[PDB]
Order: sequence, then structure tokens, then C-alpha cells
Amino acid sequence: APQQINDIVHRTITPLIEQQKIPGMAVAVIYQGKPYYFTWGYADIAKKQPVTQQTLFELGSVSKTFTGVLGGDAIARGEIKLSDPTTKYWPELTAKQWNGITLLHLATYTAGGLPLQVPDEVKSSSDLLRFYQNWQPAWAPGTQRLYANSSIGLFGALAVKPSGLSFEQAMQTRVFQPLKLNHTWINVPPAEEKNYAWGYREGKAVHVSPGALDAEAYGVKSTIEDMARWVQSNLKPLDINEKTLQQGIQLAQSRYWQTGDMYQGLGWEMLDWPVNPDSIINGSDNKIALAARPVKAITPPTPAVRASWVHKTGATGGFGSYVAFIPEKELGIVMLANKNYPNPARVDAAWQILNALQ
Amino acid sequence: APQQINDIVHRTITPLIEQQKIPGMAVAVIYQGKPYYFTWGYADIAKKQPVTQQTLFELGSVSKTFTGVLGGDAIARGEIKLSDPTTKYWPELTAKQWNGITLLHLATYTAGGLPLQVPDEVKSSSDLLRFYQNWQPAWAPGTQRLYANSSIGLFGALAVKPSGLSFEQAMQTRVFQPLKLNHTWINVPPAEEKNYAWGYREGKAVHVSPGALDAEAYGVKSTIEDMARWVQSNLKPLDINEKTLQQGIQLAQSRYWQTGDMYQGLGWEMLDWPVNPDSIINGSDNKIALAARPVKAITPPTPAVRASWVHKTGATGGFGSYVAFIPEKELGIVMLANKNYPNPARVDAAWQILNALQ
Ligand SMILES: *[B]([O])([O])C1=[C]C([N]S(=O)(=O)C2=[C]C(S(=O)(=O)C3=[C][C]=[C][C]=[C]3)=[C]S2)=C(C([O])=O)[C]=[C]1
Ligand SMILES: *[B]([O])([O])C1=[C]C([N]S(=O)(=O)C2=[C]C(S(=O)(=O)C3=[C][C]=[C][C]=[C]3)=[C]S2)=C(C([O])=O)[C]=[C]1
Repeated sequence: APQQINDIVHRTITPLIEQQKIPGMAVAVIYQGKPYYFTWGYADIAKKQPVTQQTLFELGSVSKTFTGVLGGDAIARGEIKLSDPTTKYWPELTAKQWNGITLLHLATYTAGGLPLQVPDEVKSSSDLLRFYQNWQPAWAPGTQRLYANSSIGLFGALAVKPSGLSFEQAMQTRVFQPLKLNHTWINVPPAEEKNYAWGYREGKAVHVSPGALDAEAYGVKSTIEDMARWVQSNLKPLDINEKTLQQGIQLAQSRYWQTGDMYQGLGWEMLDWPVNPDSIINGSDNKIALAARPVKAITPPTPAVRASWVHKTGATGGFGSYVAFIPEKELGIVMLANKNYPNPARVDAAWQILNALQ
Repeated sequence: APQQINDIVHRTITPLIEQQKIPGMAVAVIYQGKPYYFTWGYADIAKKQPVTQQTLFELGSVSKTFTGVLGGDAIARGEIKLSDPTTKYWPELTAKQWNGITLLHLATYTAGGLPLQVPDEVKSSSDLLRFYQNWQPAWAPGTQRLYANSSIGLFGALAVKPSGLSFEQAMQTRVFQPLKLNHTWINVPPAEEKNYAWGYREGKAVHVSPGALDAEAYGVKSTIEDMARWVQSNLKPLDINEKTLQQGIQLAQSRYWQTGDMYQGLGWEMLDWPVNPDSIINGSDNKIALAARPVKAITPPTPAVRASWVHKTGATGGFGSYVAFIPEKELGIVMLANKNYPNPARVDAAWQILNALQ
């Protein structure tokens, strides 16, 4: 634990925790490829359980990065193609608005306005079918980006159909296990409930509620150690043995669309490095990250760029997460909290830390 | 070499040499990853110099597969992007018709009708510039594929621009050398002239003549063992130590475009395996291969497919070549002759051999 890293992390995080009134937090800095952990506060306030390197946190939409890589792995396996029509994998989706909507569009939120949330009324496979059949796009495919669980969520469910495996079974078998993420779950096992931190919203202990496509859009829970390992994997996919998984990670970091100084990947979002702090800090604010924005197509997509600031924010009703890394510097960071707080604060703290380490 | 291979090669190639009256020939069959060589006739009729594993043949447009991989390597290095306008690498190309024409278009013959040949009168950099500034499109970019030295030739020249290296130096240091192709040259040095075979056209001995963008479009000369090595590298790039070259080879085999049952890559052309022999055999006829055909964009490109028949025909006034391989079966073949005989005959022979072997 070099003092250099120790000081910047504590000087940055300590004030953050107090200002935002965060109950518990865990941080990992990947420096020169090695991980360094830090923890604060409580996982369970009621029974004074502290946050440890084994505490499980709800990742919220950071889960989308796993979904993007799983999809990319299915592509490398030749099971699917981003160029394939959404109907090729779900024939019963006969409504005319689907005609030219591809898996690429679903994966990158550019299908034409799929909604941020899948209605709570949707549950059955049938209910899900009606939802997408009755949906009316606002724009043509590939013209505008609208962040949505309905898009990437569907991408995830369809990308695994050729496998014959459940989305969960495919994730654990093709991503979790190969990478040694032995404490990363879509469904928390009874044996791990003791490590499952509680989330806090308005002082109440809460856990994410079940919902259609939850696993594919915001259902993963992990530890700071597994997330650090997840970061190292995305930092240097070349060190991964499973050929298709190595390839899947590279595809998830490719640049498919551009809006402003931001590039959309599969789950991951990227910006050229050196990046402008204000661009990423102010860009993370929901009011901006959730808005409808026209996109320019990158034809063909740009293969993962080493000199990039790769990241993803994530939240549930009671948790707030953030992951960011720079492949070219072999530097990265993970911040997990059992309190949902402003994205700008997360990104500012991460920037302050990584910029200080180079 | 196993009698299975010796048997099918001897019964297929020897009759071919007799029928086409080929002076000299070299064939290499890659079986289960290992190469086996066969040679016939003379490299130099007068002086009766035999064809050996050290004989250099002019590859013709098979050179385009090298240009494609060098281009792919430059992409992997982050020096260029296929999405970028052609004018970004050639600020001098200001004519309005070039707006919208990207490196991708140049590399895949989809620019809009760039001519098959660069006029013989065009020599200087000055001649080249006004030639391109004066070119007028037959179609809009990205709509029709017209095989041409003018397109891929310019792609090659611009692709190495960022490196500051010459095309020959870039190719030598980034492709030939890392793959141990120690007897492959763009410009044959004095010490290798005794191994440089003569081509034959109407009985007269001939060598390819100099021309604008020749190096980038049809200027490579190689031996049968170097080419077998080239096939092995393209068969399984995961065995290549140089990261960017490994990726560059995989990029050259990606499917950017589709016309009929064939897909256009960077230099390489591919078809799904199993393939209809009649398709590739008749499709090889220049009456077809040199004709414009509408293309369907593959958005985004499909990463190199293992179950593919990958190939490329090549010829000069005195030479005829052919290379083809099937990644999924670690099977491939190289055919070099110092006589330019019909493409369909080359492809039929090659299909007879590989189909008998797998
Ligand atoms: B992702 O973290 O960007 C994300 C995830 C979800 N699904 S969820 O069930 O995890 C919930 C998140 C919230 S929230 O208040 O953090 C939020 C964040 C952004 C936009 C709206 C609400 C409450 S439940 C959603 C979702 O369900 O809308 C959105 C984004
Ligand atoms: B490529 O082999 O498909 C190719 C190469 C060239 N350049 S070249 O200077 O090597 C010449 C080739 C010929 S040719 O008669 O073998 C031929 C082959 C295929 C199509 C047309 C002509 C004569 S010079 C060219 C070119 O036009 O210079 C075309 C294709």
C-alpha cells in the first residue's frame, strides 16, 4: 500500500463519505496492474456489520458491462452477429416497427426510443412480448441514443438464446468462472447473505426489487475484490486464456457511436484520454446521461482504443457504484457504496484519484 | 508427405500443368497446420533452372492480402481508422467528390468506381494527385464494389502515412520480418536475383513492369515456403506474438461487405464453409470478378469467421497465383506458376485438393 496511493485515496474519499452521508464504502485502485483495497463504515447499520473486502454490493447498471461482454463473447463464438435483425432471435416480434432494428441497436440504446424502464406491469414472457410489440419508436433506428434497460436488457436475453442456456447460467459459465469472479452473483446464495450489505434510501435498509430483464440490466452483486479483478480483465484482455472471452471484452470496448466527446460501446462508455474532467464529471449527471441525444455512426466501429478513459456508473435504490480505467496506463478504480449519491461526485473523486497517480 | 496428400496433388496438379502448359510451378498444402511442398518444371526455361522452395514468384494481386494486413496492423496500432475520411491522410485531396469517401471504401473497392488500373502515364506524386483530384465517381460511396488497384493501392499508401515509414519499410518491418518471411520482397535485391523466376507470356520471358502504386497493389514477390508460412499465419493468428499483427490479420478477415455469397475483407475475400464449388470457380472468372456488383453493408462488420473459405487470386503478365484456406480445418493451399493461366482452372484444382482433404 504505497503512501502515494494511500494518501490520495483517503484524502479524497473521507470527505466524500461525510458530505454525502454514505454508510459504507469500498474502493480499489488498480495501480500498475496490482490492486489495492480500502474500506469504510457499515454494510449493515442495524447490526454493526462493517464493510470488508468480502462485502457484496448491488452494482446497479454497472451490470450492463457484464452483459455487454457476455454478448461480445457470444459474437466471438459465432453464435450471434450485431448485424442480425432482432427478429431473427425472436420471430414472434412481427410488428412492423422492428423491421430494421438490429442487435447492435439494442445493445447501444439506438433502436429508436426504447424506454428507460420496463414497466412494472410486465412479467410473463407473454407480457414482455406484448410490451415490445406495442412499443412505437420515436425515431428511425441508429439516429438517436436514449439510455435504457429495455434496450440492452433485451439484447442480453437474445444474445444467449443460441446457447440454450439461461442468461444467468451463461454469465456464470462464460464470464464469472473463467475470470475467477467466485463472489459475483445475479442471485445471492443463502450462504452469502451474511456478506450482502444493505442499501440505504432515506435511512431505510433496502435491496433491489425483482423485475423483467433485471439480471441483464441491473442485477449483479459483487465484492470490491471481484470488481477489481473485473477491472484488471478489461484493462488487459490479452492476458485472458479463453479466446472468445478475450475477444468479447475487446468488442465491448469498441467505439460504435459518438455523441459529443463520448463513445458508446457494449455496456462500457469511452472518451479519449487525456480527458477533460468537466466533460466526464458533468456528463455523468443523470439529467445528461439519460437524455435523448443524436449520434454519429462510426463506420466501421473503432477497435478498443488504449488511450481511453473507459467507465460506467451504476445505481439501485440503495447503492451507488462507479468503475473507470485507462488501458494505456494500466490504471483503474472501483467505488462501491451502500447509498445512492450524485454521479458527478463519484466521477470527480475518481478523477482526483487517477489523475494524481498519473 | 502422407500418401493421401501426395495422391490428390499429383492427380490434380500434374494434369493441370500439362493442360495449361505451365513452365514451372510450386504448390504448398497446409494440412493440420503442417506444410508439404511440391515443385515442377523450370523457373527459367533457358539455362534450365529448376523450381525450388527458394524460387521467387510474382504474386500479383495476392499482394493485396499483405496490404490488407498491413492496413489492419496500422488500425491495431491506433495510427488510422477505417471510419476516417481519405482527406485526413491526404490534405491535398480537396475536390468535393471526395467528401464522404473513407479509408474503408478505398480498402474494399467501394469508393464509387475508382478504376481497375492506374493509368500508365501517371508516375509522379504530382501526376497521382491530379489523377485523383480529377476522378469522377460512377456511383455514390458504399453502394457498388468495383475491384481496383486504384482503391486498395491508395489505401495502402495512406495507411502507412502516420508511421512516417515508406510502404516497403512498413511492410518489411511490420509484416515480413515478424512472420519470418525472409525471402519475400517488394524490390528484389541483387543477392536474390538468381532465384527470381522469369514469367512467361507467349513464350517470351517477362517480369512485372514498374507502375504507380505497384508495391501496394501487385508488387510482392515470394517463395513457396514463405507463402505457406503466410497461409499458416492467416490460418491461426492467435499464434503470432506481435499483438498488433495478430489483430491486423483478424481485421483483414472481417466481413465488411456482402455481395451474393461472398464477403469482402481487407484484401482477403471470404465465403461461408461449406461452399458451392461452382460459385467460387465460376465466380473467379474475370468476367465476373472484375465487374461491378451492388454490396450490402454488414453493420457492424462480422469478426473473422472460422468456418470460412478464405481466398485470393493474383496474376501478372507472366505469373498466375492462388491462395485459399479454411481456418476451422487448419487446411490451406498455395499455388504459384510462372504462367498466367485462367483463374477458374486454379480454383477448380485447389477445391479438388482441399475438398479431398477435408
Ligand atoms: B442504472 O444504475 O443506470 C439503472 C438501473 C435501474 N434499475 S434498478 O432497479 O436498479 C433502480 C434504480 C433506481 S435509481 O433511483 O438509482 C435511478 C437511476 C437512474 C434513472 C432512474 C432511477 C431505482 S430502482 C433503472 C430503473 O429501474 O429505472 C435506471 C438506471
Ligand atoms: B490482380 O492480379 O488481380 C491484378 C494486378 C494488376 N497489375 S499488373 O501490373 O500486375 C498486371 C496484370 C495483368 S493481367 O493481364 O495478368 C490481368 C489480370 C487480372 C485482370 C486484368 C489483367 C496485366 S498488367 C492489374 C492491372 O490492371 O494492372 C489488374 C489485376
